[PDB]
Amino acid sequence: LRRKTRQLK
Amino acid sequence: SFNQFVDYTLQDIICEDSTLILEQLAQHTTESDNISRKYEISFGKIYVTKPMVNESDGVTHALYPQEARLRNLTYSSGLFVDVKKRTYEAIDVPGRELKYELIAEESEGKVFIGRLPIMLRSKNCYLSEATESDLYKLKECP
Amino acid sequence: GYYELYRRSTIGNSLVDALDTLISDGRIEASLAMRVLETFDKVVAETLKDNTQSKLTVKGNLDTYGFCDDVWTFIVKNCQVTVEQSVISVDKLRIVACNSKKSE
Amino acid sequence: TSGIVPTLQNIVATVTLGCRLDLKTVALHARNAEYNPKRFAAVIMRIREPKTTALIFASGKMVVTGAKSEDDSKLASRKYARIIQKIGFAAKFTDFKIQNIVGSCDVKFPIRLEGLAFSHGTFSSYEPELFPGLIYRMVKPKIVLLIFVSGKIVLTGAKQREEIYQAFEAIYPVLSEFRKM
Amino acid sequence: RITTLDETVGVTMSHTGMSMRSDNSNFLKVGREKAKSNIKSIRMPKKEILDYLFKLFDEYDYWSLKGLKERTRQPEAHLKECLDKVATLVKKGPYAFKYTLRPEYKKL
Amino acid sequence: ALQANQTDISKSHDSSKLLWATEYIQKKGKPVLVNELLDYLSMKKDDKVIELLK
Amino acid sequence: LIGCRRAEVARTFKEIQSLIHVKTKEFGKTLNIMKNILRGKSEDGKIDTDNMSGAQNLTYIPRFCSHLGLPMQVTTSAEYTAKKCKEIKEIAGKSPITIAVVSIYLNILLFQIPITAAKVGQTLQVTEGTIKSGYKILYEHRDKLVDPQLIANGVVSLDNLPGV
Amino acid sequence: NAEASRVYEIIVESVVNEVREDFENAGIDEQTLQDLKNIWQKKLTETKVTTFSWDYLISPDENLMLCLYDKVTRTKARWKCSLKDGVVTINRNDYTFQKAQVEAEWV
Amino acid sequence: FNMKLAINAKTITSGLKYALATGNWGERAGVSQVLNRYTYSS
Repeated sequence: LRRKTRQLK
Repeated sequence: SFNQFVDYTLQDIICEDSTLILEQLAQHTTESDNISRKYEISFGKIYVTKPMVNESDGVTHALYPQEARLRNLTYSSGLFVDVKKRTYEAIDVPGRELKYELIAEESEGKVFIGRLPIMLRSKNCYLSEATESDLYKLKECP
Repeated sequence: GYYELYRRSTIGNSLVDALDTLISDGRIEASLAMRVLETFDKVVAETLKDNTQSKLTVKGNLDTYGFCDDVWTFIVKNCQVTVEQSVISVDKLRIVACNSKKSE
Repeated sequence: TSGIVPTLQNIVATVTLGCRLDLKTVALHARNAEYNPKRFAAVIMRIREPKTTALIFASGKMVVTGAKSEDDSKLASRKYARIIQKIGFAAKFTDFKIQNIVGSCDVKFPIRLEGLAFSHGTFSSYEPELFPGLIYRMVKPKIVLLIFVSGKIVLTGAKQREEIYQAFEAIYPVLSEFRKM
Repeated sequence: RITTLDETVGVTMSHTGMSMRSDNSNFLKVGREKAKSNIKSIRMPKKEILDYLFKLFDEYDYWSLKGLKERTRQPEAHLKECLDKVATLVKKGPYAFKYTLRPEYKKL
Repeated sequence: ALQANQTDISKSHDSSKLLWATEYIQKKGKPVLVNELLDYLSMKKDDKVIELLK
Repeated sequence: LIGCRRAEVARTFKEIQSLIHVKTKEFGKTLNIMKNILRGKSEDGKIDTDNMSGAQNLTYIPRFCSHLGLPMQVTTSAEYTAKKCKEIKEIAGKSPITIAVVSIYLNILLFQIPITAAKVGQTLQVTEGTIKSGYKILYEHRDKLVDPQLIANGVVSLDNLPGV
Repeated sequence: NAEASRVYEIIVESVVNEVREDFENAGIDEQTLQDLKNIWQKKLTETKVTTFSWDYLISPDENLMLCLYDKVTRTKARWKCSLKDGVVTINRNDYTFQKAQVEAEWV
Repeated sequence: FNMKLAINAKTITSGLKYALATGNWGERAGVSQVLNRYTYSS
């Protein structure tokens, strides 16, 4: 499972 | 130098990282929860008020340089920026690129972001538009 | 699933008599009759939701109320019923109601 | 001293039966019952002659409320047990104890709530932005009194007639000292 | 150039800090979105749910706790007693933290 | 109501049937013959559960 | 909330609730409990004064007026009217916010500032009907709710206040 | 009531039209549909309900209403019920309503 | 989500005030000095 909270530039 | 910074630099600085996007991935746990949400905060134009001071009781009034010196206050003005808030969501079909779509949630509004000290006799200062007689009235030395 | 309360109404009671009378004659299967009742609720429910617009109100004094299995049951005595115009006097009125939100 | 006897408005009493009851059976066999296990784990029952409400639990515990008198509450509780007995379940009257009595009265003059909250800062608790009535927590007897600007006093917490009367007598002198204007 | 607000400073600052005005925005109201859904359920007696579980196990041989509460829609307290009495949970295996029917009844 | 509350042993699966038998067995101080079981579950002929019990 | 009260810069329950997401019921019960604990240690181990009184509506007026941008002259009149507003029994039992808000509204029309009631109640989050409703009761005692010096000087006249 | 008769005609029409598929599954003859339609209609007109085109315990002639309730509340002596999409029979007269309001006082 | 709390205005205000009240330009030394007022030429 992913981090369920990702920031994209 | 200060006039240039207040007039142009402040807008430029905000326009560098004005956009923040938070990605909420699909988090595949069940077929009933397969929507991916995207929340974005965008900073618009910045606004600067005249010098002012906030007191303990919560009353805010214009502050003049003479009053600031006596009360050990700070001669500063407020900074406000228009913030545009949007959110996009899409159906996360497995093994395919997503197409984020506006979900009819777009709100707009000024948000305080701190106080900028104002140099005396600047474009934003109260004494720039004051004549010789006006300066005498405000107890300031020409 | 749809509630079976409608079978107690005049239309429902008439259907039961019609189907049961044919059952005694042996021209209709008992299981087949049940299928008709299941479809009776669907058609009755469908038309009621879309093909009615009248409104009536009743005012009176409650004599007995009850609730169980998401089915309310009130009994209003000496009440006046008005439709859309003309009031109707009822000595004893029994109320049977089911949950508006269908239980799937 | 006061010259006006407070009028009881609500009596909360707890009774036990000592036997297990089937709420659904009572609900289906009782004229006025409301059993909704989804929301609450008891069947609500009411009767007309005493104008009282009863909460019947599956453990044989009963909570009678709305009775305006102790003798009336006893009659209502007996009737509530009789109704259960008439259904078929084994229900017998047992210890009947009252856990709270509510009374009301009026002094017929305004009160300066600010003064009361200042002088008697310990007993009083004035929060006008939440409730427009001051809260008084009497220490002896231990009874809570609600005092309003309009001169209406609500007494709650007393378990007997003597206690409620004593509280009202003990609060009148202090109450009169803070009359507005 | 940056615009200068000519309105009274007191008015411009009325939307900052501890203000009587309440936010009407629906942005990032995650708690509101999901907290709105909440409902209780009564325990379906063992007389009835005992058959439900075995039919449930016959469908699939590795059944999780979260799905079990959702499918049964019963409190986990009593729901635990039936599950432990009939099934067992393997924690150290590859299918960790998943209840499976005991071999006594599965091997039938 | 109690008479209607009783549930027949026509359960969904044979495994569920064995549970009621075993639950009935453990609540007995001494071993119970088949006849005692037949009074419990509404089935008399030889059942696969009985064979599985052994 | 307690800290603000002790400093004579008190805030209202709604104002604090704007920043901290706490429902009124939990907030109210906690405040009472904490006050008792402070009271308990105050005796065994001052803490409360006249400011400790919940109402203290005089302190709210200056902040509320600032949000509307009224001149300092108007605020001073409101303080006097609010101070004398407690003499009326039919409104003394109302919440302090409404008493101050209604008092502020009376002075706004007294000086004829072009601000409609729809905005006064919007800024202070008070129902417009409540502001209008409170004005009606106050209209019956306008003589006792206006500073004698202001009327004596002639800055404001009682004929500028409409009557329902 | 004209509206009540119109709804009744729709209900009977829907049942016969919809039940045809099930009847063919059971292999029953076509004529049975006419018999079912005929017998049912005579029952409705026989009841003479409306004009047609053709203590403490719990123990036609009785007026009864079967419907659904949206929300019911009470205030200490009064009951308010919001009903919708129901049929009511009073004094041998039948009526239908999209919505209804009940205002009764519990003595 | 509360915008009033998401954006903390004290970060900008304190940061600018601290850098100007004291010489330190972080969060170079002696950048800010108290203006001399002994005489007009000074």
